Parts: sequence; structure tokens; C-alpha cells
Amino acid sequence: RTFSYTLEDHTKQAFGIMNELRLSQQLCDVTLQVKYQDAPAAQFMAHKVVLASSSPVFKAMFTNGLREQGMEVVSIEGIHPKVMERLIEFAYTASISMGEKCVLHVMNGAVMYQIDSVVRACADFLV
Amino acid sequence: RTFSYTLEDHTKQAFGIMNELRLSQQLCDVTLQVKYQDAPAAQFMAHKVVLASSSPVFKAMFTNGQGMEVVSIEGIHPKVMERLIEFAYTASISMGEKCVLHVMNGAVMYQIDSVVRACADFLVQQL
Ligand SMILES: *[C@H](CC(=O)OC)C(=O)OC
Ligand SMILES: *[C@H](CC(=O)OC)C(=O)OC
Repeated sequence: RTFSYTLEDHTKQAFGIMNELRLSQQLCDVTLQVKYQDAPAAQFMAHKVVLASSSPVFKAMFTNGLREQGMEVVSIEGIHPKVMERLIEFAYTASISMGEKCVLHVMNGAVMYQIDSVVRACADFLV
Repeated sequence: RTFSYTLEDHTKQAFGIMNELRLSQQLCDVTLQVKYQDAPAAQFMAHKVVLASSSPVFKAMFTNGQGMEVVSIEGIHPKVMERLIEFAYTASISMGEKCVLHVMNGAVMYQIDSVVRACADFLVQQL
């Protein structure tokens, strides 16, 4: 015989504690310090492989070129730090929430990182 | 207003992506050297944050006292460790009726309860 088993919500629960390691700052190999014009500078430590799984350009930033081992500090410009936080959380919890006055900026931030499931969610909200 | 959105198929897609990354040895920080009793020694590369997301033992291992790490693994077979690692990235596992005990023992070593309870429920069928 051949017995097979598939835990359905495993990916839901596995992502649940990958978010714990991000908040507890464990196993992190990238630090996204993002500074925006007329905005307080911020820092978000995350995991390269889990951000690569949610964004093709996050995947491209970390897979090619000469990357720093251990932990790589990445300077990011162009998006507000309060928008990058919305994107990183979506990459860890598969959900995103905000007010009606920021869905435009979050859409532009999600287009740059090609998180297409968010650019279509922000588009369906504005219709 | 308040915008909210949850992509349901996200965690399934993201795991399929970082499964492609482990099959191409990108963004990996582990080399699991499996040394069993007179078995052909095999090696498996994976991510600390992914193995920690599916195994409490792997979480306690990688979160203690950086960079790339090579860990020796003994007491487990390469093919049952390979099946456990594939479960971490695919949430699925498949064995033969003659290998259900050697995988339940491998899963009980790393406290992957979902695989343990499934294999233990298989043995009570023929009992
Ligand atoms: C928007 C802030 C936000 O999205 O809160 C969830 C913003 O930064 O204004 C430009
Ligand atoms: C081998 C099953 C086994 O008993 O190894 C511990 C196997 O099915 O490989 C796919």
C-alpha cells in the first residue's frame, strides 16, 4: 500500500510562527531600513526567503548579485515606511488593512514590489 | 472607511515558491548532513526559518547561540528526513505501508505532531 497525508492548514500555521520569529527578531538575514522624504526613518527586520516568496523583485534582490551573508542592511527609498510595513505584514500574515486615505499609496508600493494580489485588492476597493 | 483584504491561497503559493528556492539552493542557510547506520550519506539544504515554522525541535535548534551552518543529523534515515523536509515545504507526505513506522519515528523526533498523529492513526487501522 501507499499511505499519503496532507495537513491542509499547515501553510497557515507555519506562516503563523514565521511571523513570530520576525517580531521576536530571530533568524533574520535582512534589515529593510527605509527613509522617505518628510517621514521618520524606520527599520524592519525580516527573512529573505519569506519576502522572496511574496514578491518577485524581493526575490530578485536577494538571489542575484553579491549579497552580504549573516544579515544584509538594505537601504530602500521611494515608499513611505508606513506602506512598507503594510506590505511586509501581508507577506507574513496574508492580510492587510488600512484607512481609505492610504489605499492609493499602498497600491503604488505593491506595484513596485509586484505583490499583484494587493494591487488588485487596492484596485477593487477604489471601484 | 476601512479597507481589509485576505488572500486565502497566499500561504500555499508562497510555500510553493520557497520550495522552488530550496530545490535550487538559493537563500539557504542549512546543510543537513544525514549520517545513519551504514547508509549512503545524503545532504539536504533548507532554510532555518522554514524548518522552524514546521518543527518545534528545528525551531529550538536554530534559535540559540549566524550565517551559513552545517549540522550533522544522526538517528534518522536520509529518505525519512527527506520526506519530513518535503512536508515542511509542501504540507504533504507519501510513504509505503512498510515505511509508516520509520517516518512516524522520524516525525516524533522533531515533534511534527500532524505527521505523528496521521501515521499513528494509520497503525490503528490494521490493529
Ligand atoms: C498611509 C498610512 C497607512 O496606510 O496606514 C495604514 C500614509 O502613510 O500616508 C501617506
Ligand atoms: C522508504 C521508507 C522507509 O522505511 O524509510 C525509512 C521510502 O518509502 O522512500 C520513499
